Amino acid sequence: AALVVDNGSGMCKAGFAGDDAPRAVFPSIVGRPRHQGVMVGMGQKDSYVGDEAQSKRGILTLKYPIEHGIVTNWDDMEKIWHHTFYNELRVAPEEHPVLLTEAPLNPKANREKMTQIMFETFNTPAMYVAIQAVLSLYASGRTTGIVMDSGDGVTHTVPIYEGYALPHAILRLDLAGRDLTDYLMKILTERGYSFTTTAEREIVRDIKEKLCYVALDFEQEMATAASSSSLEKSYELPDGQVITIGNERFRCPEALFQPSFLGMESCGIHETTFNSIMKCDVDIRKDLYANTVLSGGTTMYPGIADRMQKEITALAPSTMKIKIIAPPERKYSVWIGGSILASLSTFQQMWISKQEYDESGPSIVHRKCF
Amino acid sequence: IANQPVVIDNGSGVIKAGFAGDQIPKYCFPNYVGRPKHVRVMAGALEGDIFIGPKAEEHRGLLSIRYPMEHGIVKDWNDMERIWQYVYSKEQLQTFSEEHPVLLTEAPLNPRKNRERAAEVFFETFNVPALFISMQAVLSLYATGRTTGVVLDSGDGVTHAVPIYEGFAMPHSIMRIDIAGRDVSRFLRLYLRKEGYDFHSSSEFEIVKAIKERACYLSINPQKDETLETEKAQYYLPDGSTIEIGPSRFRAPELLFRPDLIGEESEGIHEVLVFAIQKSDMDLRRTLFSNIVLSGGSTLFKGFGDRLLSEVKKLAPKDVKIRISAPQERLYSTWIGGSILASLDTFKKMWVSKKEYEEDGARSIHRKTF
Amino acid sequence: IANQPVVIDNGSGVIKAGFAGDQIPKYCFPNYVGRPKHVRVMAGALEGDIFIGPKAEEHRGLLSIRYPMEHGIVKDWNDMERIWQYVYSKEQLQTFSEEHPVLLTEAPLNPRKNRERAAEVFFETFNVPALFISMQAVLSLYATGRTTGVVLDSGDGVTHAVPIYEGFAMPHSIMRIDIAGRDVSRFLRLYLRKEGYDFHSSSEFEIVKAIKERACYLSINPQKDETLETEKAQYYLPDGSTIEIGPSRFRAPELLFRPDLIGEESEGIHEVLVFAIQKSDMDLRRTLFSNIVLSGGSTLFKGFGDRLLSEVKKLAPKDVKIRISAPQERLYSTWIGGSILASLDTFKKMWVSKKEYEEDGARSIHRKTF
Amino acid sequence: MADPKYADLPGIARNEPDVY
Repeated sequence: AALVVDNGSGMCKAGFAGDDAPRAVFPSIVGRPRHQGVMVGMGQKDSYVGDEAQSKRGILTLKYPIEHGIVTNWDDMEKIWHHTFYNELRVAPEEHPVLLTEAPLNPKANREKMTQIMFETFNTPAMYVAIQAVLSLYASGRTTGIVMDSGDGVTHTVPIYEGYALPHAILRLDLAGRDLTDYLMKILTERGYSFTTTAEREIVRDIKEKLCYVALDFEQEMATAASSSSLEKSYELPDGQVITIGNERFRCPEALFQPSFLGMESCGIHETTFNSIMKCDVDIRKDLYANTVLSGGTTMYPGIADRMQKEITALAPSTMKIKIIAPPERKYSVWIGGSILASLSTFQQMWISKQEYDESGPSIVHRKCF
Repeated sequence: IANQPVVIDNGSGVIKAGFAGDQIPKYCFPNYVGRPKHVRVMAGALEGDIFIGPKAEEHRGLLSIRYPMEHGIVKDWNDMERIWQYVYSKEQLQTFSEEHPVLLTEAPLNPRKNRERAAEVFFETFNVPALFISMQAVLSLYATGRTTGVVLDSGDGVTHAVPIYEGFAMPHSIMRIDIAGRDVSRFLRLYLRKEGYDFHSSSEFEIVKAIKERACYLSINPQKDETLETEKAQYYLPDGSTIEIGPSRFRAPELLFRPDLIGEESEGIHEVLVFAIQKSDMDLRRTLFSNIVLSGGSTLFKGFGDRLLSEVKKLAPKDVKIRISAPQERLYSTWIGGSILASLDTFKKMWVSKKEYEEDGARSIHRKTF
Repeated sequence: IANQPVVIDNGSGVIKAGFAGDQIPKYCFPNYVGRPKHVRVMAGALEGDIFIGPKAEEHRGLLSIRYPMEHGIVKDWNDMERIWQYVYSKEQLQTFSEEHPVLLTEAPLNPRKNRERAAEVFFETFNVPALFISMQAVLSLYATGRTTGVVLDSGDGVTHAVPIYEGFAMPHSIMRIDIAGRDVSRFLRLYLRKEGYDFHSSSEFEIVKAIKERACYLSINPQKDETLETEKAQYYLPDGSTIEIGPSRFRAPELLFRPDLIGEESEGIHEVLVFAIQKSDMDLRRTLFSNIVLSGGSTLFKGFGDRLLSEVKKLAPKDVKIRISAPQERLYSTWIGGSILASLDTFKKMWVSKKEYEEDGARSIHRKTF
Repeated sequence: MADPKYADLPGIARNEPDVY
């Protein structure tokens, strides 16, 4: 009946309500070609979208519409929605309701503009905007627990206890997968593997997904890298060329735990989660320590849950029992939560309608959200 | 309609409940209404929006707690109606208000308007067959089995001393103060902020009570303890962060003896006990000195009775046998005597029936109590 | 050794210094320690690597600013020692610490450990002959010339109302809340991210303070301003890029009156002013209402004094003469009174001498301040 | 007996010694 559409900054995920996993999965990209006066043969698309842009990557200027969970170009975001509904899902938006997701502490105008596009342009019967962390917690099954959500757009934390979100203890963070990908691309240039153009941005992204892992101890990993060359793995590109890097596997995702490398002057993901828990009430800290949930693609590095356990225990008192909930399906946890929320019978009375939107306007969504 | 009557022992700190002819109250829980601070975004949360009893004790951090009674005087009448409804409801008693007669309790010399409005609640909103209101001192002596006795009690709200002699309560010898356990806990909180560790929220306030219950003692000589340097004992929170209490643990209960510390010139516990014996007649004084009974929670401090003896030795006439008695069950002494009073056959004569209340009104309730 | 004594008006936001008997403090600079983010490659650069005062204000963007003092409680003691050393150095005062006595200032109801550590710094690291710690309320009344009146103050750290009647400060009626200018500036930043124009860096944080100082106002009726739609007035940043502020300008300083917005159940300024008057004895209340003195920078919002009076009219008893007075120099109120107090001949009796500290220790400082 | 709060070793009472 209802459609769930997790508009992620990287991978735009979408499908149906009451499902195990999403059908439509693709990178939210809109590649426009090299505009030269020379002609093109047997016709082509003026602006590609999704997997088509990824396939024909070499030529196209890959521009993401969402930057840090914030929609910059709205015409680009409108084309991706259109690509999700008609091409991938093969179903009109007028029949099915549409669950959407944004990160917490976003601009207030973005929900209003997102909702305006759904009702005016797409003619949706009913829509809703949920917090990503709330859905990630709902996919995991627990009512209680903090959610250290981390995608390519935005890392953020939302502490919740017994089905009561703590909006003032929320802490949004500028560090994310895209900033890690840019950092890996820079340190690759330092060892003679220069990647300037946006076509190579996806190759270094794919290198980041495969090889990189979170260090248990950084100074120890740096010492072993200098001594031995067993850690130095090789990755072959789409092209037959193959490259080898030693230091850059553990050093790339260390930027999460040490933002000083990127030049952000912010708290690391390990202590940002701690600072979120300390901002909550003193009586409900034990359960937040016990249910330290992870979600998103930036939590898919091997050994990240072990590093979070080391750092949070180091920050917190010795008496506390720290525990990180790190499921196998944490990459697609936000969408799974939306599918379970859409499947419930209580959610049928929580939708916005066309008549309610015509009466109120875009400002009705802020009341419905939280 | 003479079913097994209910014994509701009221009080600002704790509210005891149960049936007549029992050894100990089965239903003891703290007297406050808890309502959630935060927003409930996620479904499957703690329903009701009003938390009383063990749910409120379990989920403190969510709830903005507020005490309905201050100094044995209910300020918020809607909150006490909800608590008395919760007492009767299926979560505690599992019985109707229509079946059983009610035994209510109040501190002496309280506002008569509050006693009238209490009766109005039990007769109109609840449909009670018969109500009876009684004193704390008379009930404490019922539990011990005595008739002669000065009852120095110290609850959360009120401290007072009613001198009874062979079943003759002297109303004009009653000495009362509005300085008690809550003010000592509030005074301890103020000291802890001066030490360093700040507590401000209402859920966060009950941690200070738990510190006061556990780690506090009364020094026999306070000037000697001042001149000496303390050891600074530790305490663990529900969070796990350690707190060095210091001299605030011994200086906190000095509010009971020196009420000039809070900045409110009253008599004090020891002076109230002496003044109650002095205001009574000449021949009754020596019997009243021999029978001094203790009750309430703020008599449970370490070295309380030892210091209360020494203060009586300082004030009272020389070469007189002082005996400050104090049963094992001091906290439930008032409830036990009510259960004993309810079980006796004379109880039927003392109460105010619903028919008598409908005919006369408030005047009949004022006549039957005294 | 009785030289012209130094006044050091301590504060979280701003620190003000000079000598006794002066009309206005000559040396007003912000209380923080800027340290450079970027690496210094080229020679002939800014030397020292620890920036305090006008150099730090001039070169914001280079320096990672961090405040040592939060809520009148120094966390980073090494930074405050460097600030006090910078005050005494040739860049500001051009004097030795050994010659002059010191008048330090602190907020009421602070941690006593900070007061001892403050004294240790002045007596041992600096070699001060005599030190004296005083309250902000008592000094503000010295500046005006009065003895009676409540002193409502609101700087960057603390908001506290001290009722003083004819040279008698009542310590048990001193109300305090940690909801001052810094929390308002932090709440404004969070609102500007909701508007769209996000700020994250520490040098970039002081732009929000400049926005808070310039373009903000406290409305009389907040519900009426919520129903009406704002005009979205502009403000130009130090760069040049314009910012449409919107409803974030007026809802930001509402935090001072409504502390539930940030997520911390406290009194608020208007409740603290009433509560301080109500905690005092009956006969002094009407004189305390007639004499209300404002102070600090967070009382300088547009329509603040008008809102304070409306809130006092709502809470306080009817038909009572309310009068909220203030000095012309509200920021320099506490320093001028200290300079007056220092220049008095009695000041010699009040202070803690170096010899007295070496003999007794912390006890003599706790005996002389209060 | 059953219930949360009790005091162990205070004694029932504190009494002054009886002289002749």
